[PDB]
Amino acid sequence: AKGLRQDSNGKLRYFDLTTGIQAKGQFVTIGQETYYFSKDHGDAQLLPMVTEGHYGTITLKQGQDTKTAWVYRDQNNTILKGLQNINGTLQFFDPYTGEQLKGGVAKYDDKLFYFESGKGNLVSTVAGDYQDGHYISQDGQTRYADKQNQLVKGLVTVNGALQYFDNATGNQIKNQQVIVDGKTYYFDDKGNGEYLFTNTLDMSTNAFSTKNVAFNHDSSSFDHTVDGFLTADTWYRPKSILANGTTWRDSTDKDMRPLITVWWPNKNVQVNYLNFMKANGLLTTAAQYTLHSDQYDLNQAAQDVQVAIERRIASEHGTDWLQKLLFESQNNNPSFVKQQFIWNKDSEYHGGGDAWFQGGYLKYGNNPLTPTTNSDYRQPGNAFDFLLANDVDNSNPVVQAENLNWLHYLMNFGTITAGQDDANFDSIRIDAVDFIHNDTIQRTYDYLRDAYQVQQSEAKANQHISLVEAGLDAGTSTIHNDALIESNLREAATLSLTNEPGKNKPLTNMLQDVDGGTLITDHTQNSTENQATPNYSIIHAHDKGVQEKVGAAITDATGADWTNFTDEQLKAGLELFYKDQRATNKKYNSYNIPSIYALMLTNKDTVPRMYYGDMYQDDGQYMANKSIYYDALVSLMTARKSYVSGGQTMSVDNHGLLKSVRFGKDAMTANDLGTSATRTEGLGVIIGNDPKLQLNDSDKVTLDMGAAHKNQKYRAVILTTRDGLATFNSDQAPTAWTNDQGTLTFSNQEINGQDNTQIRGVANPQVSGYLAVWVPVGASDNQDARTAATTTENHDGKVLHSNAALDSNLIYEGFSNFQPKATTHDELTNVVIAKNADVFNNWGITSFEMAPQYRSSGDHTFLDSTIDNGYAFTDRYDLGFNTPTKYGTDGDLRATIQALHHANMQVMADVVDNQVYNLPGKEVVSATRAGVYGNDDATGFGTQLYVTNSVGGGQYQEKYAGQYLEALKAKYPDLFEGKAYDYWYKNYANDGSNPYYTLSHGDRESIPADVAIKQWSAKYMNGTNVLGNGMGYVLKDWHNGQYFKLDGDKSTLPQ
Ligand SMILES: [Ca+2]
Repeated sequence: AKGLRQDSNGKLRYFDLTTGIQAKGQFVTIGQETYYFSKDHGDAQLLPMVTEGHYGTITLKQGQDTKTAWVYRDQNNTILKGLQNINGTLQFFDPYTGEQLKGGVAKYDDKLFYFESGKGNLVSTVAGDYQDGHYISQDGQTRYADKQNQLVKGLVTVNGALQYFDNATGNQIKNQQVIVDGKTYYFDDKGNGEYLFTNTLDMSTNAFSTKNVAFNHDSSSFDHTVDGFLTADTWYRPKSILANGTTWRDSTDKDMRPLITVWWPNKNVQVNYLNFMKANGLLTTAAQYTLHSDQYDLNQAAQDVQVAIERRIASEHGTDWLQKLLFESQNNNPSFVKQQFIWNKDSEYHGGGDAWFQGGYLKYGNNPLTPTTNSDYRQPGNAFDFLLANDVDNSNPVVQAENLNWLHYLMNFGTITAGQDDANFDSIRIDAVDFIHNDTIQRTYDYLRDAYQVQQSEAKANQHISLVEAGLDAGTSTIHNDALIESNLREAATLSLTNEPGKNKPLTNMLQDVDGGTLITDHTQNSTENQATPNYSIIHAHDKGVQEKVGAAITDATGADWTNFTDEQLKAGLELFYKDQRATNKKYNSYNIPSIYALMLTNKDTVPRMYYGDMYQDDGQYMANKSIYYDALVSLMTARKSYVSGGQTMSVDNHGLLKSVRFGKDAMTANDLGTSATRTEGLGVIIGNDPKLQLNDSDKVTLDMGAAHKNQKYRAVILTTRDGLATFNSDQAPTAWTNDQGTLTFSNQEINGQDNTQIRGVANPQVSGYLAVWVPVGASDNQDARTAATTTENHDGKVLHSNAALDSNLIYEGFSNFQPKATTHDELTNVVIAKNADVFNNWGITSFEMAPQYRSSGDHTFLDSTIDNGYAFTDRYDLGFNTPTKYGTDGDLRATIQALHHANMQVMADVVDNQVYNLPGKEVVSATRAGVYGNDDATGFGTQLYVTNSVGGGQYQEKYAGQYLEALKAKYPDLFEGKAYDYWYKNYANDGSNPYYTLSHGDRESIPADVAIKQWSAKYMNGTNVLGNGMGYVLKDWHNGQYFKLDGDKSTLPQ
């Protein structure tokens, strides 16, 4: 007795065709209908299918809260209750409320069944259902005891959640896949369950399936196969073909058929493959195929699909139609492959607190089957690891030799490409310094010590001033002060200034420059030098406090998310953006920008960097549209070049107004007389964040300008007015005197009837509080307040020091993310810069930080590759050859670089060692889900072999990569040897107190010269962003987890 038949007595039962077992207490799908058979003696029960039905939501308050419940309801508003059969799946609804049950259990024929978290289809029999009982901890394990003191074993629901416990011991399984009655479930690090896919039974190779076996294990018989692994998109060559669904004939070498028509990874896929064919008229049948259908029926069904297929192949004398059917998209829907859970992003489990960008990451690992993509290293060696794209493994010796080789290329770009020596870069900027290994950072600085001797003297250090994207947390950097780091000014400004009226904290935070507890510099009484940490102050940058905020206007009146959009949508955004920026009340923009630039450009012990986007607007081309802040900013820069020097003394009086002041070259405190040049130097700033401020007639605000400035005339540089700020670049401006002491006394009245000299609250586009800058009258036409860096020898092993000489420098971040693409050669950014070389030198810019000049991948994966700023690149050696980059060609870059050298500036090469975008070539590697911190994530993806987009490069990487290494090892052999070093390490205190730094120790290995990364591959990467291929993309026998591989002694699936 096997199949559906009725016995001697009344009614009908069911028997497994395969085994012979009677179905009782189970679900089976026999031909058309789906049934349930009873616990009693298996007498059956019909579950009619529901075609046509609304599917919606209602409100129900049971007792506590009004919940909004989901319901099915048929066409006719009758809300369907109890167990129902819907599209050949079984979902369950509460018969009282009508609510859909998904991720839970239900009593049905004194038997508890479970429904998946997702769609809420019936997948398996659950063992026990517990609200009574409690947890226990025994032997360092976790377990669960019933109400009656005894243990629970196996798969049960504990307090509404699904969980599982070892059948022998009762140990709760955690962070592991496990099979229960052929169903694979995943249980998280906490222990809570989730269904994945029902596994097939896998039966004996019969008459028919004999001839669908693979012709041989050679490579020729298979295709679409990365590194010898079978993917879902693999076509194979059978031993024989069923010509026209009739004549079995030996297969020829030109014959191929798709693996997914004969083999499947789980029963889910197989059931969906059949019902898919039913839809597209390759299997005309009144039969219905569910997760409860007999394997025999499903496999027989799979053979009838081939019969019908082979007809259509015979007809069309080819198989391009099928390729199109299974693998390409149909009727604006995902393809058949992608529809499947095991072959899409849904089984990758994207997102999570730790997954900052592109929905998380995939940390590569090692595996016997994949000896090409295996790596001994892949250690992060820094606070963070993964950020974007394909994270490059910088712990690797060959990658460290390649990072030097690229450095040397950039540092000698002119000399290499065009034989032009004045066309080279001088300084660098390490992009994402906390995201790359310290070894290559250490080794990077060593190159700059070896090639330019920056440690020797501050004259040589200052000519090649480099900097990073980090605070004190970049330990390798701060240890010997090899580069500048970002001050806390930006943050400090963000609380006490950049917010709207009423949401601004007091300006006492701006007195000191502290990076979470540790002090960077204290402006209160800054009289000494060579003390503070070499740093750079900013308020905006290409990415910091802009992309966030610009995006804001883009999405409103446009809706496109900030990572991908059309040029039109961008242009429409920026319109509203700049249209808000010029207003008094600013939704998307920041307040008091000039006041903030005033601080940056007057504060001691910092090298401020100007942001292009604050002076010019991106609605127009490069240096095309001036911003509202332009005049204000140009004046302050001009003030700095001529006046700002000497010591600093900043305070906040009782009225709430910052009073920064500088005393001039030589003079370090308010009592110091100083040299004759001091008299016409040093300015005084007054700032305020109360636009509703109104001092009364008795109130007096003062600026003690110092003992050098007794009885001297002082003229305004910047003055707050009703409409904005009255700028002044010359002694032609309102003036005011100091008393016998040396003190500019102001008040709510005008100074000698000079309008706009009085102190008061004001609300206007360029300032929401008060801003006034004052310098001494009688400056020379060619005065300079800047101190020239000594050729003086340094023995203390520091590179950069904070002194007059360094504070004389002024960096310029000369690009934006949201520039439009030029329409002509003249409108391109690197030509414009070359034209306007003197315009920067006049403002007193010393360092000019260009945009990474690398060809963008233009894959619209992330913002950086949407708007093509140059951080998103494949060939990192291509700086605009042949076809231009956003900024220019390689000819235009060399023209720019020389234009800056001729205008006495240094040029910064922005170095991105972290990641690389869009590498077309494919490889198989073991990947596991991870977060920025290079940490394993507890996901149902687990650890799988994944086809990653890791092989690639470009024409110019082939050419240049690795080539200058043997050169370099000759000249500077110390770069290539091993080396011990020290670096700081930020510790976060658990008790909610301030962090603290501790000296850590490091040892970089030696590196090779001979080995060259001509192109990238898996083995030189730490990992890759989630690609969305799927958990089961590299195919494997999910019963036992054996991967398929093509060797002489292959592990073939068609078997
Ligand atoms: Ca990294």
